[PDB]
Amino acid sequence: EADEAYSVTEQLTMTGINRIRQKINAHGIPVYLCEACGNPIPEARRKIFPGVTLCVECQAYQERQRKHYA
Amino acid sequence: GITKASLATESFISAASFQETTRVLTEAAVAGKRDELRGLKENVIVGRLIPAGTGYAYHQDRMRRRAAG
Amino acid sequence: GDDEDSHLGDFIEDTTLELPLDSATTESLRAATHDVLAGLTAREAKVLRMR
Amino acid sequence: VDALLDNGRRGRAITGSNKRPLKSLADMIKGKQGRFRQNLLGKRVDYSGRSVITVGPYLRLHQCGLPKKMALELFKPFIYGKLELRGLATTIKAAKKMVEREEAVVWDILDEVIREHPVLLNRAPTLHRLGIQAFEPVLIEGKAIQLHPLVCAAYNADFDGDQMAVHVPLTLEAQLEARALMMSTNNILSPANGEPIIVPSQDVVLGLYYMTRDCVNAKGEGMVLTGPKEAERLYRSGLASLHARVKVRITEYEKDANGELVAKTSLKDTTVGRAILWMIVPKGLPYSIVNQALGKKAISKMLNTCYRILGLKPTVIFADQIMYTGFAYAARSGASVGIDDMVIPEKKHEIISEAEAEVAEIQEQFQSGLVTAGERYNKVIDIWAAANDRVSKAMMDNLQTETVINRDGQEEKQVSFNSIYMMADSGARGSAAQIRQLAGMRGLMAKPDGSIIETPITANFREGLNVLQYFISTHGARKGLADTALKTANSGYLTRRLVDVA
Amino acid sequence: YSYTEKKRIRKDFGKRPQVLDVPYLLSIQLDSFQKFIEQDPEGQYGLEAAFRSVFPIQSYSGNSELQYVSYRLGEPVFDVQECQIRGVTYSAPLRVKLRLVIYEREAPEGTVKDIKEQEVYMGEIPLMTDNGTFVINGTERVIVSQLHRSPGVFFDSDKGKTHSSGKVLYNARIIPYRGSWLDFEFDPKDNLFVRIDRRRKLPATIILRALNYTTEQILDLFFEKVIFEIRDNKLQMELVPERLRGETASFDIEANGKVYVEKGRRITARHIRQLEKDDVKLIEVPVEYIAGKVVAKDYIDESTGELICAANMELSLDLLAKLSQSGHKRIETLFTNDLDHGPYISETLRVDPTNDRLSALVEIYRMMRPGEPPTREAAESLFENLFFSEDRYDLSAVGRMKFNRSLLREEIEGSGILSKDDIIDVMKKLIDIRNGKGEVDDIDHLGNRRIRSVGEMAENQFRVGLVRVERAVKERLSLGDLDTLMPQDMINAKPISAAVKEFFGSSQLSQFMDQNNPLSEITHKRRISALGPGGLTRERAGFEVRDVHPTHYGRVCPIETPEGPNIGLINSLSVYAQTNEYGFLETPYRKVTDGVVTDEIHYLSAIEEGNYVIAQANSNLDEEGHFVEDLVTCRSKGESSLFSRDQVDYMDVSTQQVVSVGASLIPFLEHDDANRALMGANMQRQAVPTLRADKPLVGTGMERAVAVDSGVTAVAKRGGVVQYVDASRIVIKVNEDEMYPGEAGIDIYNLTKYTRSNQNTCINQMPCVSLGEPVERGDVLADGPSTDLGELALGQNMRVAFMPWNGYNFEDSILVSERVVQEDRFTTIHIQELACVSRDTKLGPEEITADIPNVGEAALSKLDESGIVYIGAEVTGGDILVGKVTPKGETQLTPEEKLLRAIFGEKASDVKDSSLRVPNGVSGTVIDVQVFTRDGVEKDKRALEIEEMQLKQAKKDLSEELQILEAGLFSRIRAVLVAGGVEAEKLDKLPRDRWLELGLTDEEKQNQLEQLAEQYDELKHEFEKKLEAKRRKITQGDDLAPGVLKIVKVYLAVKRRIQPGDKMAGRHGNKGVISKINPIEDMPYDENGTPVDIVLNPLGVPSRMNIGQILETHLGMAAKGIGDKINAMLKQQQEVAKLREFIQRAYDLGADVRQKVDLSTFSDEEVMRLAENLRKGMPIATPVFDGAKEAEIKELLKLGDLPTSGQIRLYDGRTGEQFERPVTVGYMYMLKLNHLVDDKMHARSTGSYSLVTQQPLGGKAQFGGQRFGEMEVWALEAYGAAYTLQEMLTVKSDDVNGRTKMYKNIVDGNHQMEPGMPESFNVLLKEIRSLGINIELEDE
Ligand SMILES: [Mg+2]
Ligand SMILES: [Zn+2]
Repeated sequence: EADEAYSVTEQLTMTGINRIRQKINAHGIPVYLCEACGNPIPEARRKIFPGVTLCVECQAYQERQRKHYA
Repeated sequence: GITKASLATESFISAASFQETTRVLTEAAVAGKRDELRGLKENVIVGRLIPAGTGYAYHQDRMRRRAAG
Repeated sequence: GDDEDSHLGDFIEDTTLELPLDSATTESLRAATHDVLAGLTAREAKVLRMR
Repeated sequence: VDALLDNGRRGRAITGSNKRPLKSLADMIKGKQGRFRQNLLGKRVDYSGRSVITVGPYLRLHQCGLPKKMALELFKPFIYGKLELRGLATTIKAAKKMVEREEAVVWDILDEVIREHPVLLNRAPTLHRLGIQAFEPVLIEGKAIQLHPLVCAAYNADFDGDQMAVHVPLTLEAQLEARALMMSTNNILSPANGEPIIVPSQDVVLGLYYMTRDCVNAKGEGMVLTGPKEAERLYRSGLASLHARVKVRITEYEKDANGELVAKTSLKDTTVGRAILWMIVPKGLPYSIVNQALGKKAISKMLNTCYRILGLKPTVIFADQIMYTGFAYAARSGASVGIDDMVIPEKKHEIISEAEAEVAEIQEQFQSGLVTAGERYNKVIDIWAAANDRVSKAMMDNLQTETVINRDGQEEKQVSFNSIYMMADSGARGSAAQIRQLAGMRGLMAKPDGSIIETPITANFREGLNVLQYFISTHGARKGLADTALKTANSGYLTRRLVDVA
Repeated sequence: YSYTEKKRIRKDFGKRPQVLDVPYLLSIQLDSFQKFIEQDPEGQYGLEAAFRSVFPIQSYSGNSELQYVSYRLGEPVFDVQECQIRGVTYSAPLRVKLRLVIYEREAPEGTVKDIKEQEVYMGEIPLMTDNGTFVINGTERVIVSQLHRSPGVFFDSDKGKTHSSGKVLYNARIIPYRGSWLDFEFDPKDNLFVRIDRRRKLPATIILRALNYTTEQILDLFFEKVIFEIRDNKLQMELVPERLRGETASFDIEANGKVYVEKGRRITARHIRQLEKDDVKLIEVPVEYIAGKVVAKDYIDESTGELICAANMELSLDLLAKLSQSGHKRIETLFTNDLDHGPYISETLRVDPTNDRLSALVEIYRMMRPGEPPTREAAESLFENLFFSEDRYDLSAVGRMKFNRSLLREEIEGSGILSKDDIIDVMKKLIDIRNGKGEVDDIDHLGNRRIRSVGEMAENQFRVGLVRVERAVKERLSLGDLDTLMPQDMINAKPISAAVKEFFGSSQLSQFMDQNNPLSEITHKRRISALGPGGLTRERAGFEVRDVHPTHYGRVCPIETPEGPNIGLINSLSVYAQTNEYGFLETPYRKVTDGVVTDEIHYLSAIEEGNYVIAQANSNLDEEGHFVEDLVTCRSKGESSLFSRDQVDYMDVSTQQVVSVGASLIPFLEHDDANRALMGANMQRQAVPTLRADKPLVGTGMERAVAVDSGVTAVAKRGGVVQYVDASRIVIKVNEDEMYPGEAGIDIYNLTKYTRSNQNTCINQMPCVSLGEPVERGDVLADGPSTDLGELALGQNMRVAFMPWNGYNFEDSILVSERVVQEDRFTTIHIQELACVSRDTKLGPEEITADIPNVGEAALSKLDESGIVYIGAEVTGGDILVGKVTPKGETQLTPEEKLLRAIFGEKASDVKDSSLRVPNGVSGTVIDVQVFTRDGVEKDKRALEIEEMQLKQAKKDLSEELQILEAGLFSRIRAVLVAGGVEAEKLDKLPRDRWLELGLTDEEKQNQLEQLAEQYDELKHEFEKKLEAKRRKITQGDDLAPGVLKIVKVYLAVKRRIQPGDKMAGRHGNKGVISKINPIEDMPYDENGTPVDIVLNPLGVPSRMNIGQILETHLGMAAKGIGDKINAMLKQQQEVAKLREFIQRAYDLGADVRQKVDLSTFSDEEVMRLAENLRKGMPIATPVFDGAKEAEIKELLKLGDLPTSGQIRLYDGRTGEQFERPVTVGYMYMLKLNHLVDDKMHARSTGSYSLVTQQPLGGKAQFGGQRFGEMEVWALEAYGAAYTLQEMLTVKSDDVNGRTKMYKNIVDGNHQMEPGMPESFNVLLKEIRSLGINIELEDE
């Protein structure tokens, strides 16, 4: 008893973090043209995030838009 | 769905256990409904042998005595 | 208390009932009296059963 | 009339001088839910009782410890009967006075009426049919019920003060029903999944593990013994170590014939511990099954195969021996736990400063607009989330094998014998997951929201936590308790709907 | 260092200095009540406050006014002790001065006469104890402080789940302190609605019409005006250069001889910069833009005088022409923009069924009370009473403050009710948030949760007490004759005293004090609840409010909360927390000015705290008090991060201030998983007080604060020396400095001796000082139960060792050595109260006579001639405590009984046996008997002996006071007579009573002798009256209930040892139920032979991540080590030198701590007494987050000469051989909780049965059998257990006929059942058949 309550918490925490973690993937490699609007992707985003397809401008914008509807 | 499936039961005594009791009896009293027991819930209600397990022997042996001569 | 479906009437005990330990001994008091009156003389039984 | 029949389908006639509305005929049948009388609970019931439960490892699996005081009051009509049957009482009214007087003569009578008379033990939320089980009663001085430890799994009983109820099978039918259907030993397999539910729990498995385990070099190294009988002789007298590599003559059996027992004798390469253990295992099992290390996992598959090969009877008495022995050697082992058992990795502070600089990289990039704001959150959360996997599998490499010890020649390393490891590796309690919060850092926590916080708990339990770290740990902890409090109501409702439809 | 510190000093680890010592822990309860009952010559909350609101009361305009003067509190009818035994409530009579004035008819006002009626009595109001409890019926109760939503206005969401569109919604709520709710809410269509209370939703604009606002003023108020000019022919428009933002051009928009923008180009920053800078006031337009515009005011035709267009009517290209040809130059229109200023209020008007003032006032009246007709006088009055009456509505000051606060006003106080402006301004602000400017509140933030406590809640219950008497007073003042009735005739007592008795008696917030433990009491009085009146409900909210909120830091404990159906719905008050002036929760901090940390402290409410940047508790500052590092971990606006040295505005006071008193009592808390910590401070309060008050070897430092601040201990009023020490009382001869000038004398503390608690535990005080010892003010004078030497000792620590012991600790079960039960040390003393009642039944009166039918002298030995058990008689189960008989005549016995009576000659009595007998299984010593007798029934024999003995004891007690107080007072007279006439030997020869005569030469010493005389004769007379009243109270008729003649209460002292079944646990959430009690022969011992007391399971420690219990065990081990060292040296009698050298080394340890110590203590007489108190072990202190660290523990293990491992080798006491591996041994403070087995254990063969349902029922405490509910039936259904089930709900319970048929069969030795039908179902058939339903049993 009670021990299970702790157990429950750990499983939940792990799952939430994991989803978040995945949303970054891993060893990617590609081009530099933004898929939304073609703006220049700097090699900084290429080397920070392996497989980036959204310019910094679009990597805000969309994030921003989602927030607004919340 | 399980909740909907269970809602339909042959024994009216069983229904007045878990369904809304006022409605069950009213709906059932006008119909002149006859409950033959047969099920588990109702036999527990009326306090006789469960028609399964050890009692299955008895209920089976007695159910056949019915509709007979 | 508790607001629970525990109601006053659910605690009112029955006082007219006869508890088995007494219903037991009464069934057994007849037994003893009966055997005591047969182990007597047949006249003393009819005499005592009558008084 | 309407207020009499079903009050409430009007304006709600109230009772005299009393604000509350008066309960009508319809309100006398209806309830929550339906007829109160058939709803839990459920009707109180004569011949019953309860108290706190305690242990009693000395029990056979088919019995239980029942207080003298309770058994006296419970079987009262039986005692009154057997007392006047054998002639010790003139009449029932005398028998009443005798057991009331607690005359010593009665105790010897009670033991007669108790013998082949099962009682029913039932613990709090009755979830499966194993929630009620029938035991043979053993008289106890004390006011607690003694509950055989292997049944604790089925009841989901721990001993934090839980109480159980007793029920006396009155009628002759109820005794034979309780003996052939509800008896402990008749229900050792879960009806949900054919696997044994009477698996050895925790103390008892940690026992066998330490026993059938080997270290590189200890007393008894390499000698050879006539059979299991003299392997114990070697150990009990302190000549051999429990865990030392040893060839001994063993005789295993295999009923591989047409239902017929074949015997095989061999000089098996084993340890003293595993030798002694074979003395329990019944006939037709192979010596291979006890030749391993025996964790909680391997220990239950053993019980399973015993059932599916020899049958109910041999498995039951076997399962008793497993418990008895595991407890005994667990005590001999002297396993314990002190502060120095929870070994932190030597690299911890390093791993932090590295992933701490990783946030300093992604920070520089955020301020300079290389990466966006929501991006940076999910970036930092990964470089912390990684370091925790590094700290976890660092200590676990250190903790697992780093007992480095030597045999006659140079150096060698093996699975650790550190106390807290043996517990997890065996399966007695705790897992590398929970261990990760004792030695390594304990994760990142998240507030009830779910949005995991961007500065993890960098400290662990062997160290202190500080003000903030504990306060962050709070949220996850409280919602944990809060959740499982409601998760009690939810289980109950699902199973209820299912039996209504079945 | 003090006096009861010099006795025994706890070695304190922990580096951070205490800057503010823990205030009175009962501050909250005592403070609040003191405010309620007190003369306040102004409005601040109190009884004065409540009065001033309702008063003055005036008759129905008859100019007969009753005004309120002032009030007094009579002395308590019984004092604390007195009121408890008898069973009265501890209350004082409330006497309030009232003035009745009458105005002539007809009067320019002024009075014919006014009678100034003295203080009419309106009930007694309960009083709070010295220690923060109430007495309601001789039973101590606590009033739990409550947490509810602050009054004011709060804008909330209801995002997401609403409608499954997302969108979100926004609603405003005006929540006043008293009066109806005012709710404003939107919907998806963006229509504003209002609902009073939780009632029927209604279109929002209706309230404006109720305030006498017509359609024109609603447009004017909530909208701007777009002025349309007809200049020349067809339409110009006033253009605000800003209006066009968030819209696209509607036409060819041109002005100033230049086309700025053509049709179809959205008006942005370019166009608005042009218009504003070029000053475009007027532009020419087409007649079609007003096709959508809404006309503002009313415009009528000047000729025909008819209505052209009503206000809030949309124009059309044809509608303009009708009011253009009539000569109307202006047409005012609405500015409608769905991003900035939305056309919201416009749409609402179109949904309103009303039009004028009385039109709306009706729709409000018909909504509130449907079904009955509206009236002109009714509808107008109703609305004015809702939000505008001083009587039926009030926000209070706090409500007005948060109201003004949330609305960005300046005034912090203003109207107490809502105004036409107030309501409008709120509707205004609500709209702003929907527009995107502004954010919503959350219920959870502790700046929007307010704390009420006893003082306030009683005020409110008194206010309602008057409003139901006010109707009555107004009613009498209508018809009241001239100068005959006076302000007492009208005001009844019961109506006032009932409205207040209602609260303290039964309320979710008035409960039996959780009193098994000084921690239990103190943790209860500091408690919060969001449940009950005016708060949330368990079924309502809703996880957000249960969860721990960031604002809880330092106000509410994060860890101490119940573990049940209301988690987070209770919480416990943090240590240093205090209630804001406005009634919010604030906490202490330290003012960081620039880069220095000051010691001037500030209390910051939840709202105040958010703004500032607060440093952390554990922060290193040195020298002047600069921050050591250039960056320090701090928390500011809801989050926590690293901060610059000089940006921090404040800093945490203590490392402790985040937890509760319960939570702070856990040592090495930092090392304990938060969940288990909760269980720890949850179970700590369940610790039953022990026989011998131990002391925690492993402590935290708080134990002294909890012991003292909880009443259980006896704390010195004034410093001085002890004159007399008795196990009964303690007399303190006061020092001169603290001693008052007159009455002189001594402080005399009468001790509480063995007595029943609320939970049947025993609460007993013992003297902790010896004859003639120096004590200073605020010293510990006597220990309560579970307190030692001034420290809080909820249990007894013992030698504990972690290892499997043959399975006798399988789950969390505990294995205990016999040495513990032999040492009677977890033995626990309980006091039950059993009472006997002589009633009146229809057949006759019950007698308490000792003549009991068919009982032998064996019984009547323990009973006196009167029929009451003697004091002091050790009795067990079955012995009769009070003989009693009830009238039951003519039994009508049967033949065989008759024959039996004739054979053995028993005079079959006409009286039943009803005597009070001892419950089976429980056994103890009688320590007290009370008899309460009806006024006017003759006190029997024993009753008269008692009330005679109470008299002799009371006379001895009072005189003892006078004897000590005289001698104490005469002793001062002797010393002042010596100052200017000292005749040392001459003076004390003559009789001391013959001293008062000696005078003194011209000086104040002549006036000083005069002072002691006054207070002597007052002791002489105050003695007399104190003795007189005492005597009357004993003989006076004890008043009882109807039907009851006299009552005997017997008090038992059962001494329960400890046996398998008892729940025990350490402070770290490690529960366990003692499983077997082992012989000392079988215990694990070490090479020195000393067995170990408890054998715990190592498996319980890793899973439940409570690692502090191990640190406790190790430190405890080292703490006993220092003990074992001193015990040897003290037995060696080494001498002060060798001893003091060793003690000094312990209290430093490594360097950097906060402790400080000797050699100041007087190097002999004082130092030796300490050594003694330490030989049992050296008390150490691990503060909560300032705790000891492994190194300090290992270092203290070195000094104790014990291994650093914390582990040793052990030997099995049975086989004698070694245990492989080292095992940990040490000392862990452990509690025995009061789930003691021989309270839980019940059994029943055949017992009582309920009347209504022939069903096993608890009646004589041979309790009802176990309930066999639905789930237990499915159990039997899953087996084949068909018969086991039938018997379970037939003969074993419900079958009135079957149960006896069975029992008879059982004793005949035939196991069968002849079942038949359960009466439960038999009643259903009749219950159904008594409805119109023919329910039969068919066939055969
Ligand atoms: Mg439990
Ligand atoms: Zn882009």
